[PDB]
Amino acid sequence: MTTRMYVINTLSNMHVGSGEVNYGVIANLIQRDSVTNLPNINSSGLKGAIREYFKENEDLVRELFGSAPRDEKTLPGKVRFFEANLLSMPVRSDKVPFLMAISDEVLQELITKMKFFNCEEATQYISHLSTLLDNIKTQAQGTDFAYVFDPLLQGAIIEEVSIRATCPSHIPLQPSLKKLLGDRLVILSHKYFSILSDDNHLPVLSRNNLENGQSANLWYEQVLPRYSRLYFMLMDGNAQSEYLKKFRDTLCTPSTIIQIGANASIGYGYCQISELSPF
Amino acid sequence: MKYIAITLGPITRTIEMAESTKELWAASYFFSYLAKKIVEPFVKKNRTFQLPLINEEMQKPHCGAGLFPDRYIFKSEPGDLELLKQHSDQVLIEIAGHIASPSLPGTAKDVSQIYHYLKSYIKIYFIERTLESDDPHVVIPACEKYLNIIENQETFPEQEETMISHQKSDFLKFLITNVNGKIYRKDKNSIPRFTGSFLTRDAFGDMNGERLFESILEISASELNINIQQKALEVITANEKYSDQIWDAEEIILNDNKAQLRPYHKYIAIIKSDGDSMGETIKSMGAYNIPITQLSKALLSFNIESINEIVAYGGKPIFIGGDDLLCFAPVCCNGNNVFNLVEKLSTCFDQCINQHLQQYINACSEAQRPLPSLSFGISITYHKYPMFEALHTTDYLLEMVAKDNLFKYTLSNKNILNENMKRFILKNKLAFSLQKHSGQIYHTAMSKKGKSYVKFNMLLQKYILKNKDQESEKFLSSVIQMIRAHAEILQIILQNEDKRTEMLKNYFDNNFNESCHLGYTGLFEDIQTLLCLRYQENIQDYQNRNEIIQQNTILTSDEKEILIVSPAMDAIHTIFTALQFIHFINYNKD
Amino acid sequence: MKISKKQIEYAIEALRANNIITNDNQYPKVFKGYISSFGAAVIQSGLIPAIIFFENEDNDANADRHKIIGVLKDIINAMRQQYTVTDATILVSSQIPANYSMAQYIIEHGNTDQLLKEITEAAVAMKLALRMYKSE
Amino acid sequence: MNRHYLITLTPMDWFFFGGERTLDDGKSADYISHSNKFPQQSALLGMIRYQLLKQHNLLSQFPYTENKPTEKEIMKTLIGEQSFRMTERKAKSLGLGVIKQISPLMLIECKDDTSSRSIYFPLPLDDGYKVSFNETSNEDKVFYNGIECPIPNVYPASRKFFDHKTYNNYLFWCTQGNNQIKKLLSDEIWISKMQIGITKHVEEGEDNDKSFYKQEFLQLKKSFIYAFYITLSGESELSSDIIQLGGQRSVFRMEVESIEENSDIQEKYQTAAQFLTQSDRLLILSPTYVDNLKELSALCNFMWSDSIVFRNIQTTNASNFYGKPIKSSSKYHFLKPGSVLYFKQGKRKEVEKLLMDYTYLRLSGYNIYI
Ligand SMILES: Nc1ncnc2c1ncn2[C@@H]1O[C@H](COP(=O)(O)OP(=O)(O)OP(=O)(O)O)[C@@H](O)[C@H]1O
Ligand SMILES: C[S@@+](CC[C@H](N)C(=O)[O-])C[C@H]1O[C@@H](n2cnc3c(N)ncnc32)[C@H](O)[C@@H]1O
Ligand SMILES: [Mn+2]
Repeated sequence: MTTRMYVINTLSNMHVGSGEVNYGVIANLIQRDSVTNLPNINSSGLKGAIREYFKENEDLVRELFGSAPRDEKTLPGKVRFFEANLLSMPVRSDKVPFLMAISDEVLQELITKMKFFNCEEATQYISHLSTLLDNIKTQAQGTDFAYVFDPLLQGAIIEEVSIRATCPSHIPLQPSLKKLLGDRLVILSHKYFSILSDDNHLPVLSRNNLENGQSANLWYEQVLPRYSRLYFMLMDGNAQSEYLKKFRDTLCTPSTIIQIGANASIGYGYCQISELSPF
Repeated sequence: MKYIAITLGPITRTIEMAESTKELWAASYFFSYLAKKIVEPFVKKNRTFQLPLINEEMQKPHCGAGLFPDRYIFKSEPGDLELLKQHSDQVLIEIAGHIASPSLPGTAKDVSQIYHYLKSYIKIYFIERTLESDDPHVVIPACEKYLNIIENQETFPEQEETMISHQKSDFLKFLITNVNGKIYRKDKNSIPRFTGSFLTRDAFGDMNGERLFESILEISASELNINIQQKALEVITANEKYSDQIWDAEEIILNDNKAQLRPYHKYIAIIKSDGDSMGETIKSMGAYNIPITQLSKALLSFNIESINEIVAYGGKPIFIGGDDLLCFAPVCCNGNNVFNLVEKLSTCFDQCINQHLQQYINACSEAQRPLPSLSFGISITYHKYPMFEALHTTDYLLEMVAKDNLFKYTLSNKNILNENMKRFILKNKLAFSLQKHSGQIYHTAMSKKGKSYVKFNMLLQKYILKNKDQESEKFLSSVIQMIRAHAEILQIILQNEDKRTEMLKNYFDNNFNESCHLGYTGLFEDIQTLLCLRYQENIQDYQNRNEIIQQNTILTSDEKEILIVSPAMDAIHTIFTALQFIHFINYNKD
Repeated sequence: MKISKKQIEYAIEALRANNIITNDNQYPKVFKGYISSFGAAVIQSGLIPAIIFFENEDNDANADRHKIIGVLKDIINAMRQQYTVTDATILVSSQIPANYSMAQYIIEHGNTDQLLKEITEAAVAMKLALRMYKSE
Repeated sequence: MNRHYLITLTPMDWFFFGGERTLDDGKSADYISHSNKFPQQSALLGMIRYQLLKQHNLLSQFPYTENKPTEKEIMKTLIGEQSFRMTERKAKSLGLGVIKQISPLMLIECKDDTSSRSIYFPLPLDDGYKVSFNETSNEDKVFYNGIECPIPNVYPASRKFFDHKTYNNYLFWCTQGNNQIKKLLSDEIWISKMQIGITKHVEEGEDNDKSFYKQEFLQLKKSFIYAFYITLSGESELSSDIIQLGGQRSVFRMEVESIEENSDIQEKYQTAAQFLTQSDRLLILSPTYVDNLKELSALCNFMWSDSIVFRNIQTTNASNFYGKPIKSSSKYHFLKPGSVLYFKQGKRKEVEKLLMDYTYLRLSGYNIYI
C-alpha cells in the first residue's frame, strides 16, 4: 500500500520514441534521461502501456488509471507512475553470447532512489547493495574494473569496449541480487556502461518502404537491446485492495506480457513486469 | 535645444500574441500605424526629425509593410508637449473607435473600455531633453540611452475579463485575429471578398489587387498561377472562426494539384535581418564629418528597395524599418530561391550604402575599417509547424549565431568580455536552418564577407532544377552521403596546408572513379572550391579566437566546447547543408 | 564499421615513411591493387599465408609489395603505442621489432585474434588513406 | 493557540505548474504547454486544505453527494467554506478555516552540512546599477503615458549609461553571503525538458487524431527545495506526507517543522529578505497586485517592474470536483518579484499604505516587499 519497485525485463527490442529533432543518420531515437543520458521510459508511456493491457477490465482501469480521454466525467487516477530508468543491459561477450552489464553509478542511483522513495522491501536491498558496492570500491581502488561473479565467467571479454572480466572471490553476490540484476552479471565502471549505451553502440536498424519493387523511403531506427532491464516506481496512493491486488497479480503473472514502445506489430518492446521480491 | 524623443509600444509582447502569419503581420503593422498617426501632426507642422527621415514616400502605402519605427528623435518648439499628449489621447480614442463595430466579426464593443485597455497596454513614453548642441551625432545617442532606460517601466491592465463573450477586455488580439474582417456574401455568381479593417485599408491601399492575406499557403506556394484563395473562399462559403477553415480548404486545393506540386510548396521561410553595429557606424560618422541624415537616407532607400524586391520575389513584408527586416517568403518560386532573395537584399543594402554614404565609404576604405553590413537569419519550416517556434528559431539564428551573440552572451554572463576578446566579435553572417516534416533539421552558418557566399549562391543557382520549359547540370545525390561519411578524412585533407587542393581533388577523383561520374566533374570542382574557400575563411575568422578561448581559465569545459568551433568541420557542414538544400529542392516523390 | 581518423593519420605517416608516396603526392599504380587485394586474401586464405605472400621479397611483381607489410607493421606499432595501459584490458601493447618479419611475429605470438583485428583495421585505413594521393 | 509550521516541499519527480493555458480563449488549448517555475499561492492554499481534509477523513469521493450537513459544518470550520478568490482581496481575514497566514513560497538551498539553509530570492532589477533622479528641475521630464516623472539617470555601480544589450538581472537569482550577494543563474537552478504526447488511436471510434501536444516539465537541482511558512489556529495538526502540487499530478514530499512559538512568519520572511534592502526604493518580493497602476505610477518616479499572469481555479466548499473546474472569469496581472519601485521624495508611507490595503492578499503570501 506504498511505493513499490518494478522491473521491466524486455523480452524483445524496445523503441520508445523521443520525438526529438535528429541531427544525424538515425531518424527515430529512443527516450533518454535529460541528466544522465541513460535510456529511459517516460511515465506517460508506462501508464499508456499498462492501461492498454488492462483496458478490458474497465473497473480496474477507472479505479487505478482514471477516466478515458473521451469520458463525460473525469476521475483522477489513484496510481502514480514514475520514470523507468535503465538497470542492466546485455553486452556482447566471447565465452557467453552476452552478459548483463551494470555500473557502479547506476547501483548508487538505485540505492539513492530506494532510500528516497522508501520501497516496500527497500531496507534489506539497500544494506546488501551498499555492502556489495563498498566491496567493489575496496577491490577496485580507483581503477577501471569489470567484475564477474560466476567463476566460469572469469576472463570474459566485453567486445565493444575491449576490457576483460575479473573475478573477485571475496565479493559474494546474494541470490536475490542475482534475481534483481540478472544472470551472468558484470559490474563495470560507468564510463564503460555509458560508452556501451551511447548512440554509436545501441543497435541501429535500416528500414525500407517498397512500392512495386521500388524503394519509396529509407530511414534508420534505434532500439533498446532485448533482455535489458529497467526499473520504475509505482505509487498507488490508497486504492481498493481488491483492484490493487488484481493489478499486482496480473502484472506478476508469468504469462503476462506488456507492450511498451512504438512498433507493436513487428514485436518491439514486449516485457514482463516483476515486483521487488523480499530479500 | 528642446529636442523630443519618443519610444512606443510593447512590440515583443504583441508579436508573441500572434500564432499565424496574418496575425503577426497585423500585430507588426499595428505599431507602424500607431507611430504614423502619432507623428503625422509634427511632420505636417514641418519640424526637423533627427531619427527616422520622414519624407513623402514613407507615408505612402508600400505593399502593406510597416516602414515607421518605434523610436523618434524630434526637435520641438515650445508648445509641443501638451500637443503630443493630447494627440496621443486622441489617437487612442481613434483606433478605439475604429475597432468598435465596423464590418468586423463580433458582437458589440464599448469604446471607453477599449480606450482604457489600449492606454494600459500601449506604451507611450516621450522625453523632452534640453541639449546644448544641435549636432545630430550628439543628440541621437544621448536621447537613445534615455529611451532605453525609459523602456523598462511596465504598464498593464490589472483585470482581463474574457468569458461570456460580450464583456471582453482583450481587444488587441481581437483586432489582430479579425483584421481581414468578415467574409461577406452578396450574390450567387460573384467573387467573395474580405471586408478589411482600418489596418488593411491603410497598409495595402485601396486600388485593386485586394487579395488580403489569409493563411500561409498562398505565399508558401505562389508560382503555379492558381488562385488558391478564390477556390478556398468559394469552398468555405458554399457550406454555412474562418481562419482554420480557410487553411484546411487551401491545403486540400493544393492537394488536388499534385500534378505541378513540388515539396517546397508546403514549406515557408522566415527572414530576419539586422544592421551590423549601426551604433559604432554612427560613432565613425561622428569622427569623420558625415551627417547622419545620409545614413537615414540610405536606410530608407534600402527599406523601399527591399519591400519592392520581396514583393517581386513573391514573399510578404512583415516589418522593414530602420535596420530591421522581417519577411515571409516561399522556399522557391518562379525559379528563384530564398538565398537568391537574401543575395538580392544584401546587394540592395550595399548599393544604398554606396549611393548615400560615399564620403564615409571612401574614408573607411583607406582607413581599413569595417563597413555597414547585414546579418541574415533564415528558417524554413513545414507550414503546420508552429509559427511561434519558427519565429523563435529565426530569432535564435539571427541574434545568437549570425550576430555571434552566443560568444558575447557567454562572455558577459561570466564578466570576461574585456577588449581583446571583444576584438573577436564576428559580423556579416548568414544563419540558415531547414527543419523537415520529420525533424531532420539541416542548419549552417556562413560569412557574407568573402567569395564563399558568392560560390555558395552560384552552386545553388547551378544545381537547382528549374521548371519544365534547356538542360541543367545534373546534380548527383551520392556526394551528400560521401561528405558526411568521409568528414574526418576531409578534415585531415583540409588541415594539410601545402597540398590541400591537390589532396581534395585526388580524394574526390579516387572515390568517384566510375564511368557515370564523368558528368559530375563540374559539381566536384565547385564543391571543392567552396570547401577550400570556407575553410580559409573559417580559419581566418576563428583560429586565434579558439586559442584564446581554450587558454581562458574562467570558462567551464562545456561552455568552452560550445564556444569553440572547428573550422574544417564547420566548412564541411556548410557544404553538406548546401547539398542537402539542393537535393531537397530538386527531389519530388512522383 | 566507421572510419577511424587516428588510424588514417597513422596510415598516412606509414605510407610516407615506407617510401610508397614520392616527394610529390604520387604513388605507383599497382599499390592500389595491392592494398585492395590484401584484405580479400586475408579473409579467403589465412592471415599467415596472406602475410607470407605479401611480405615475400624477391618476388616477380611490378613493384615492392613488401612495402605494404612494412606500412601495416608501422600502423600496428602506432596503434599499440596509443593503446591504453590498464588492468583488465585485452590488448598487448608491445611493439613489433624492426628486425622482425611480420610472419615470424605472428608465428611465435599466436592466439592472434587481436593481431587479426589490428591487421584488418590497418588494411582498411591503408585503403582509405591511399585515396588522398594520385597514381602515376 | 496559533501554531506556526515551516513546510518544505521536495520534488520527487518532474513537476509542472500550469500557465494561462492560452493567449486567447474559447475552445483552443495550447500545443506547447509551458511550466511556471513557481506555483500560485492558491495552489499552496488548496494543497493545505486538501491535506487537512485527508488527515480528518472528509473527502469528496465518487460521483456526487451532499456531505451530511453536520460534516459540511465541520469542513467549513476546518478549511473554510470557499476557495481563494480575488473578489475578497481587501478582506481583513483570510476567510478560511484553521488556515490563517501563509508566507510566500521560498527557494531554499540545503547543503551537505545540513545545519543551515540558504534562501534564494530573484535578483532586484536595479542590482549593480545606480539610479539618481536629478532634481535640478526644468531639465528633462519623462511622460509615462502622460504623467510627469523625473528623468531616471542610471549608471553601473562600478561613467557609462544603461546598456540594455548587457542587462541580464532578469536571468539571475540571489542569496545572502557573508560578503557580497551570490548570483545564481536560473539555468543552474531549474532543469527543463519538453515532452511530446499523443493519444493512441483506438479505431472503430473517435475523431481523435487531434490529440497531439508538447508539455514543459521542470526539475529542481539536487540541493534545492521549496518552502513556505503557515499559521494554524488552535487544534490543527499537519502531518508530513506525499502531496500533489501543480499540474500533471506533480508529486512532492512535505517536512513539517514546528518553529518556536511567539514567532511572526512575516518577520521571518522579511529578516530573510533584509540583505536586499535599499532605502531609496521598494523591492517586490512576492507577486504584488494593485487595483489601479495609475496611482502607483503617480507615486513613484520609476517602476523598473515586470508583470505576471494570475488566474485561480474557483471551487466552492461543495463543488463538483469531477469535471471542468470554474476558473476566475477575470485574468489578473501582478507585479513580478524582483521589481523595484523608486518613489518620490517622501511618500514611501503612501506607497506602503496602497500596497498593504489588500490585507487578504498579504495573508496569502502576495504583496510582500522589503
Ligand atoms: N533611420 C535611422 N537613421 C539613423 N540611425 C538609425 C536609424 N534607425 C536606427 N538607427 C540606429 O540604430 C541603433 C540601434 O540599433 P540596434 O539596437 O537594432 O542594433 P545595431 O547597433 O544595428 O547592431 P547589433 O544588433 O549588432 O548590436 C540606434 O543607435 C539608432 O541610432
Ligand atoms: C525587441 S524590441 C525592444 C524595444 C521595443 N521596440 C519597444 O519599443 O519596447 C526592438 C526591435 O523590435 C522590432 N520592431 C520595432 N518596431 C517594430 C514594429 N513596428 N513592428 C515590428 N517589429 C518592430 C525591431 O526589430 C527592433 O530592433
Ligand atoms: Mn535593429
